[PDB]
Amino acid sequence: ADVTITVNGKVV
Amino acid sequence: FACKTANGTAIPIGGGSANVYVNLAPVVNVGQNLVVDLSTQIFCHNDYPETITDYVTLQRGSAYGGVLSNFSGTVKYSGSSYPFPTTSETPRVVYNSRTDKPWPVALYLTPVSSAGGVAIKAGSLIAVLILRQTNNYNSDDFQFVWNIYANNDVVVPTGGCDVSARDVTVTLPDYPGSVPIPLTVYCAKSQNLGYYLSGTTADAGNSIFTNTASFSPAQGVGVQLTRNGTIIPANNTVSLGAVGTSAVSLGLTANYARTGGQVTAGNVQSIIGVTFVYQ
Repeated sequence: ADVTITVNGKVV
Repeated sequence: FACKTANGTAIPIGGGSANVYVNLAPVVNVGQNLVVDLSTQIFCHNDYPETITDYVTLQRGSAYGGVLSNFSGTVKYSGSSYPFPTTSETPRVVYNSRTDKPWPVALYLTPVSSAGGVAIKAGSLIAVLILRQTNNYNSDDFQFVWNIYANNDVVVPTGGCDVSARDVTVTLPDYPGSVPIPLTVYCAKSQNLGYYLSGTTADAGNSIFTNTASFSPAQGVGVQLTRNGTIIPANNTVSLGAVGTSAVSLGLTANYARTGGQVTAGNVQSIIGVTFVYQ
């Protein structure tokens, strides 16, 4: 791909 | 004829091929993209300018190397542009001074993709340039090779458009919070532009990206992108209308979405690709 989006998250 | 790079390192003239390390700042332009402007990287001077006048041309067979070997373009040499790989020798640059003057060379790339890019790592070859050196006083006529290496990690734009970032990292607030994704795009000239998302989906609808978090990961949740409140599924064209020299946000927002089952506490991660297309 042209861009790579790394999403980081958390479920508390 | 004697040359040095921007950092003052001397380029040994003649002998075998020379490994010349230089800095890149690749940008898209109208009808061609800049790979490297060597005029800020290589500077040259003459030590007997009163009696001797040095002539230097770019011999045919000067071409890209490494990952760029595949591409074609042009080379702007002394204000005029020529196809690259060079099919014939360029006209000469004159070196009549003891003052270091730059080497007026810029390597360009012909656009082939919409907004693609080629990763270029530090220490890797980018061009193989053949030079021919003569003078005004005797018959000395010698050719030598300048292997041009990159001194910094960059991504050469191979299209008409350029993305604000090639690797975006966003941090979602704790579940079930959302956050915009910082990402814009612009083109050298107006392009009817669109894009779509790709990656590993969790659902049949192809609208939720799988959670690939390794340490203490969450169950039952995935990542889902929206735009103006509208869910964007994978491999779905989002039209941006006409995109020009002004940066246009993709409008993407990151969210959480339940994948089914009990939602359990832990980390969440999703790598999502973005690919641009013409319309």
